[PDB]
Amino acid sequence: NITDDMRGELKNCSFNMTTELRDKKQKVYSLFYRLDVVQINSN
Amino acid sequence: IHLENVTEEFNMWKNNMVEQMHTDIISLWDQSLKPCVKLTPLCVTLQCTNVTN
Amino acid sequence: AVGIGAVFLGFLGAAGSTMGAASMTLTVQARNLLSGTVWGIKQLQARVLAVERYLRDQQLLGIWGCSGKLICCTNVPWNSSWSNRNLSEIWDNMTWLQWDKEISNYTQIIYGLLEESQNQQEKNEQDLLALD
Ligand SMILES: *[C@@H]1O[C@H](CO)[C@@H](O[C@@H]2O[C@H](CO)[C@@H](O)[C@H](O)[C@H]2NC(C)=O)[C@H](O)[C@H]1NC(C)=O
Ligand SMILES: *[C@@H]1O[C@H](CO)[C@@H](O[C@@H]2O[C@H](CO)[C@@H](O)[C@H](O)[C@H]2NC(C)=O)[C@H](O)[C@H]1NC(C)=O
Ligand SMILES: *[C@@H]1O[C@H](CO)[C@@H](O[C@@H]2O[C@H](CO)[C@@H](O)[C@H](O)[C@H]2NC(C)=O)[C@H](O)[C@H]1NC(C)=O
Ligand SMILES: *[C@@H]1O[C@H](CO)[C@@H](O)[C@H](O)[C@H]1NC(C)=O
Repeated sequence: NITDDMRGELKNCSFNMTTELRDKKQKVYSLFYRLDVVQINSN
Repeated sequence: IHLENVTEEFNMWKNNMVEQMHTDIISLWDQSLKPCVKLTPLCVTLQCTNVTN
Repeated sequence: AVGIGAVFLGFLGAAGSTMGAASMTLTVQARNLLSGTVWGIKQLQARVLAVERYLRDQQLLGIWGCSGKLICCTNVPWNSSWSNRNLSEIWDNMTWLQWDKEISNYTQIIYGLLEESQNQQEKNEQDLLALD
């Protein structure tokens, strides 16, 4: 339940991760804090 | 040199220095691998068929 | 008690001989006691353990009467409660490997008496020089 005045301190981040095989990559998600990720400059 | 009129009790099972030789040969086996080549790029999909036979 | 013989007479050669006969070869075990990318640390700590043990033994000698005699006599008498056996049945009967076990319990009682007698003899010598 997002409150627009406050901020969520967790971001649900999905990304490509390399698998144990050097051919195939997978898509995996994780949870990070606001203090560990920064937005690079829609999407 | 030979020792006359002496008697010591031995035990190969509670002996030391088989532990030392085991540890040293394991570690010395490991230390001849640090200059060598890791097969990181070879973990890859292998399309395998039978040998020509 | 030494004679003419051509054999090598080496380190721990008279370990099984009686202790009146291994005493005639004590400079051999005294001689062969000191000189002998990661493994240099193991060799190096073995060498410093060797010189540390040699220094500890020479320090135990040096705070007693003899510092380089290798056979020395002192002024504490043999308490007969320690070994209660004759003089003839040690120097002609037993070995140092067998005499080590028989006074291992009474060891460290003797060493304090050795230091005590040497400190008392040092202060008696200092007073005897001082009265002159
Ligand atoms: C998702 O997160 C974004 C931030 O990346 C939120 O966008 C702003 O959030 C702040 C505080 O959370 C609000 O004060 C702003 O008004 C939001 N911007 C807009 C344009 O509304 C966003 O609200 C979050 N929630 C959703 C459902 O997208
Ligand atoms: C994971 O990898 C996939 C594929 O490499 C990425 O999906 C592409 O995203 C771009 C930008 O939106 C599209 O133009 C491509 O068409 C997409 N390709 C496919 C196969 O879907 C994806 O962005 C990566 N990241 C995540 C979080 O999934
Ligand atoms: C292993 O498989 C390879 C194919 O990947 C074989 O190589 C081919 O052999 C044919 C038959 O002589 C030649 O015409 C091709 O030019 C070869 N290709 C390459 C890239 O060398 C190979 O002979 C097989 N070996 C065994 C032992 O089965
Ligand atoms: C030293 O103590 C042990 C254990 O009490 C004993 O058996 C042994 O006889 C003692 N040593 C001597 C020389 O009596």
